[PDB]
Amino acid sequence: NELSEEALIQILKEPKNALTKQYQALFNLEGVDLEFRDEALDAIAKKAMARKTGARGLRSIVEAALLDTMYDLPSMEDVEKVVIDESVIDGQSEPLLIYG
Amino acid sequence: LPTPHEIRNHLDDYVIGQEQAKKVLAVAVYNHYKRLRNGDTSNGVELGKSNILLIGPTGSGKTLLAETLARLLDVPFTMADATTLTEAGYVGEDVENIIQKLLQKSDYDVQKAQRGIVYIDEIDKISRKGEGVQQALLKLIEGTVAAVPPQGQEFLQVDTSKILFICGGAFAGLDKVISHRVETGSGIGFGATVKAKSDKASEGELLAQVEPEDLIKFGLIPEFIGRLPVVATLNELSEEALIQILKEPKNALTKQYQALFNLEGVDLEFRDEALDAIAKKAMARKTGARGLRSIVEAALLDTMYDLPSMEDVEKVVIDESVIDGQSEPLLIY
Amino acid sequence: YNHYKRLRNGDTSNGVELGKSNILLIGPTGSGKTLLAETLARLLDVPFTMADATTLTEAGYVGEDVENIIQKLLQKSDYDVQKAQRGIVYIDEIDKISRKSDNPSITRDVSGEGVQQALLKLIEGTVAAVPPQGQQEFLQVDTSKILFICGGAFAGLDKVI
Amino acid sequence: LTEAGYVGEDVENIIQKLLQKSDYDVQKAQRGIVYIDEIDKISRKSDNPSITRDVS
Amino acid sequence: LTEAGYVGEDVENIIQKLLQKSDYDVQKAQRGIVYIDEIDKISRKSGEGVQQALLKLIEGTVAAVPFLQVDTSKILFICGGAFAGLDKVI
Amino acid sequence: LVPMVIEQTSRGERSFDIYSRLLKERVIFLTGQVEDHMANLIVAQMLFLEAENPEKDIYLYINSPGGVITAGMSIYDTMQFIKPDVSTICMGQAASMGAFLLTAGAKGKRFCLPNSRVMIHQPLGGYQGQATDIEIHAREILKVKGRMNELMALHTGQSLEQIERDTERDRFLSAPEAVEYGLVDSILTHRN
Amino acid sequence: LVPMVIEQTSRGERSFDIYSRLLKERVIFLTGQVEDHMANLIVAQMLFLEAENPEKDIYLYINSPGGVITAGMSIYDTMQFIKPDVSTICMGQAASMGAFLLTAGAKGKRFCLPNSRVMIHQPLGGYQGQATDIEIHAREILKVKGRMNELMALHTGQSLEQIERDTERDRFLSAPEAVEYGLVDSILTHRN
Ligand SMILES: Nc1ncnc2c1ncn2[C@@H]1O[C@H](COP(=O)(O)OP(=O)(O)O)[C@@H](O)[C@H]1O
Ligand SMILES: Nc1ncnc2c1ncn2[C@@H]1O[C@H](COP(=O)(O)OP(=O)(O)O)[C@@H](O)[C@H]1O
Ligand SMILES: [Mg+2]
Repeated sequence: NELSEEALIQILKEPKNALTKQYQALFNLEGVDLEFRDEALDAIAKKAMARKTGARGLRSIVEAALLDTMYDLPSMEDVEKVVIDESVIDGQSEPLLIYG
Repeated sequence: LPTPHEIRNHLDDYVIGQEQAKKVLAVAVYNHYKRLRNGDTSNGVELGKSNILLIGPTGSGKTLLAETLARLLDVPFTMADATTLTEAGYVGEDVENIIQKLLQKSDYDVQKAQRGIVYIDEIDKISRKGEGVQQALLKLIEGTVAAVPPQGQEFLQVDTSKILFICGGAFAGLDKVISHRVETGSGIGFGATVKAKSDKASEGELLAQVEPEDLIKFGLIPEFIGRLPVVATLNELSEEALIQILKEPKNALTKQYQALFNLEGVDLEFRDEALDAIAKKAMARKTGARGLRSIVEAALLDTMYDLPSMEDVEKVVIDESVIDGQSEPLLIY
Repeated sequence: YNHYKRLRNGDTSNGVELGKSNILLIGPTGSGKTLLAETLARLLDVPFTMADATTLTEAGYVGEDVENIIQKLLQKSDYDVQKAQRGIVYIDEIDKISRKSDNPSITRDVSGEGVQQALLKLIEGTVAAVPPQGQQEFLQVDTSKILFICGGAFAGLDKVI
Repeated sequence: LTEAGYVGEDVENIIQKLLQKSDYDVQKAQRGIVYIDEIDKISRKSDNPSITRDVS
Repeated sequence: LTEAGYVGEDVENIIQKLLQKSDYDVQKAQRGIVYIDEIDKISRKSGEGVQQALLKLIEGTVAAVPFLQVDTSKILFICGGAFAGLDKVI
Repeated sequence: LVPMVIEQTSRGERSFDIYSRLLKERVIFLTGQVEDHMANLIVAQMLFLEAENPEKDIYLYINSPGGVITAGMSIYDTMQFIKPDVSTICMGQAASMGAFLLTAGAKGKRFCLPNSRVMIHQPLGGYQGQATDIEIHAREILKVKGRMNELMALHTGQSLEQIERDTERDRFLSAPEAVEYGLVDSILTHRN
Repeated sequence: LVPMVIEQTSRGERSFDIYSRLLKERVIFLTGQVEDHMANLIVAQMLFLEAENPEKDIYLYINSPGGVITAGMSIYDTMQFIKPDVSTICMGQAASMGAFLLTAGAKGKRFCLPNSRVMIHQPLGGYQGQATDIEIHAREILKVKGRMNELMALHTGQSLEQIERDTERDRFLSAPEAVEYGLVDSILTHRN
């Protein structure tokens, strides 16, 4: 059966090798812990469904939304957490960098 | 490994412009190699690849940009074309030929081959009404176990799930597709916007806003688009951009000739006015950055052919008329 | 589960031959057909391999042959015929070999109908001659107890139904 | 099966298999039986023009 | 010369024969020119692979016999040919 | 005879008519006498363009000496009914019916070429029969005249009395004059 | 009928009609009486060519005995509006309307065949009705005549007074005479 918005949301976190988990480990190497809000994943599914990209589109959507986020972290230390919000997907907002 | 800034700094040294594209590759390469080195991932998760997609007109520095990444690292690099590839059971070749050139370049080393990178050019021109080549190439992406003969007899097979695939091509007409989606669909008419000024930023700006739906209209199979999550856009070299290419790049065209000229105690002053004419000629013939070498070569061949004929030469001065061919650079003594 | 029982019962300790049943995964493109095959290989105790139908072609042509599928299986089984004769295979893009609106058969669809004809004896079971490695020996591998899964998108099949 | 001189399997391969069942005994193999399944597939494509040799 | 992997002809004999005429001296050997004639006959439009086979020794290669593995960074590989069909391509 | 054109696209080659090719660009041509048959063709094109993309403006080129009023109103209502803005451009001439449709375009999108004639006049009609029937048709034509004058005033911005006085008899207005009168918004003389 | 021709290109062999084939090379034919229907056809072709390549000149072959002034003005406005230069070539003959469009081409790109004939005359019209409405039409034709003469003088380069004197009655100009009068820039006799 074709995947729906609800299915995409589950596939984003439920799978052991989910897209969200893969990025979390990538950020863990640098030391920062990445967290994905429930609303953020919900908007991700809506964008993928609109573009007809499906599950494969999830990786492209996250890549563009986190490109700038991971472009400074390797050389920008002192960060401890990077919260992701629905607005971040649209591009209006920016990652809520946390220091500690 | 070097941070994205370090990679970008190296790119800026050998590349002028395409700041947005450089950021994508800097992050992409950093993540791709980071995943390879950290195969364990500190958990049971199996990190997946993020193939890259480059969109830009001819002579946009795509090959040079990709070459810089390979040259920076100590891994192999290979190039290929999509027009040569065909379907199975036809006179044309198959996608497997791409892996054939990767093993040879990698010295038949599985470890060194996996860390390597491969580039594809002319990704377009094989869209719907043709589709078979995409299906054949769709297997290589996402992972395969293709086998190649050794010592070119265990037929060493290299996995294609850890190799980065960078697809580049010159999409002709994609700007119009994006225009309708991102602007008014006026096309022909008194109230339309005809591209008569040769705007060099319109295409770059429009292409930067490309979306998957635009690629679908172009003819690209949705599955193929999905295999390439990362997308980068490159703008066409404008008049001002070409001028910088002659002096700003580390191994610039002028620097190469200046080094050869100063080797014999002869200065080579490239007049700023002559540089614009050189760039203008390239745009006139649409030869791109590649034509730059030929333009300067001819202008310097006569000058460098007589310079050693006489002694005491102190300096040379290239001028506007020299590029046109109606004058010779005055020699100092 | 049924395949393991057949393998454990390979000695035919009964009055039947325990024939096999092949699966045909017809799912919409992007639903995870390939994922179900890769994930299945992480817990399989028998050799498993994947293949593409677009590369396959009828015998005697430049394209790939159907017997090449078994060649990949031997590598996973350490080139053991005994272990390779009880493995699993997952054919992909099986919807591309379908006749391209050429039922009259004006020309032989080596990439289409021709592939199906060669696979008829492979799915049911036939002693195929696989290359020694990859023609002097032509190793004989029996595909009577090998399961063959076929996955495709079948774009447009909804209209027919 | 395919015509001689091509990558495809040759017709003579059928006798080779028969010999294996007879322990490579020419006298025994000269009196056996042979079955050729899917004979309808090698049927010539009458509609197809007689331009390209139908090796298959 | 044949394509990479072929056993009909040796593709590395060009770097080897050069040293023979250079009295097996690295300095003398890495000072001349190596003219590879008829390069267009193998150029594409199997032939394409030959170009890559030659590229193995054109740059970044150490292959010589007294195995001496002498570099070829200085050897000038002047490839010549008639390029039948280049006029119409241009 | 209409010449054929080819549209080169990455997907493939395609052939179109001279008018069909411009239709894809949201351009509609209004030429010749206005009638129900030609009017329906224009209405169908407007409906088709709205379905394809209801957020893009539609360009309508008007060059006709006028025609039936019912056929013309069928187009005027369609322009207002569909949410996309219908830009009107006058080429050659724009008579009563043509001028009415020219000024019916979205505000700020009504254009006219430098050398173009615009004529506005009261509706023309006629009926023969019994005196009772004459009154019915006479009153109906008068109502149409008043209704059209009201619409002209709304689009042009002129007063009702001014429109009636100017529309009593044929009034030819040049492109510059049409701007002041409000029939059009600007004049397109060259492409910038 | 219209013969069909085959064009060789990278994609393959494509069938084109004689007129459509020449349209690809930016060649437009203006034959027969000038009317709204044929005028719009030429306008559509000019706009189509502008979008395809706004930097390449457009060639317009004029062979007509005249026609409606409004229909011809639509072509004139389009020629001046589009950025690409329009080259006008006179074949056979060029009457008042045809001559006006012939001289409306880009300065220096107007040509005429050696045996072509060019004739220029004042606008022709007429109206039947009351004395008040006829005065309106009688006054409008004069405005068109004045505007037509002004444009003719601007393109030809001669004084407005001279154009009026020569345009009062039919005046036939040969290919060489048209050059001196300013209606054409040069004469094409052979391909070099
Ligand atoms: N920014 C640049 N600086 C120097 N050279 C460049 C630049 N961009 C392109 N080139 C030249 O162009 C060639 C590669 O072009 P390529 O990337 O293949 O263009 P495309 O990918 O658009 O066909 C190189 O030989 C290089 O010298
Ligand atoms: N039902 C699903 N559950 C989890 N992931 C899925 C699912 N369907 C598709 N995917 C995603 O799609 C990618 C592989 O797609 P693939 O299986 O090749 O598509 P198809 O089934 O059309 O061949 C994987 O990265 C996977 O995360
Ligand atoms: Mg799949």
